[PDB]
Amino acid sequence: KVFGRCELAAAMKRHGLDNYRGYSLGNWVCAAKFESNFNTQATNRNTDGSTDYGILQINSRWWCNDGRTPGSRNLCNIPCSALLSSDITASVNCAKKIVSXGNGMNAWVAWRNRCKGTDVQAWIRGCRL
Ligand SMILES: O=C1C(Br)=CC(=C(c2cc(Br)c(O)c(Br)c2)c2ccccc2S(=O)(=O)O)C=C1Br
Ligand SMILES: O=C1C(Br)=CC(=C(c2cc(Br)c(O)c(Br)c2)c2ccccc2S(=O)(=O)O)C=C1Br
Ligand SMILES: [Cl-]
Repeated sequence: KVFGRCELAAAMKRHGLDNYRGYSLGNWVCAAKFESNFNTQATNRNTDGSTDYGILQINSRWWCNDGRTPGSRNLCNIPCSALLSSDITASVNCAKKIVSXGNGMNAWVAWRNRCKGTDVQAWIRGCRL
């Protein structure tokens, strides 16, 4: 599923992400925009044999189990395929564990580069939340 901006903001709010770990809702929307372009089925392979899965591009070496990644730790205790669902619940629950570890939201390289240091509130502005 490809979400719209405010559509996703509302879904993330419903799952308690506003100010989770101190990160305002716009941070999470911005992260999804630049990690996956709001696409719940996004997948991207990496040189280390891992793959990043879903709306928040959750990695299969540390966080989810995809059965094919050397060194898998499965710290979210979730199969990676569940992170490709149209409903964001499993991805949000794993993201809450990631942000509590991957040194806050720096675990999301696209957020680090393309969101951090900008006025991320613009990502929720004008949404009926
Ligand atoms: O249940 C839904 C569904 Br279905 C779609 C959308 C939207 C939308 C708009 C475009 Br344009 C787009 O390309 C996509 Br995908 C979705 C949308 C609609 C009105 C205002 C803002 C948005 S937006 O801020 O969410 O974009 C909102 C909800 Br709620
Ligand atoms: O399937 C949809 C689609 Br598509 C759009 C919308 C909404 C919406 C629509 C427009 Br237009 C807009 O500019 C904005 Br912002 C939000 C909406 C979202 C959350 C709360 C209230 C509305 S409400 O405004 O519809 O009451 C709800 C459903 Br369900
Ligand atoms: Cl702006």
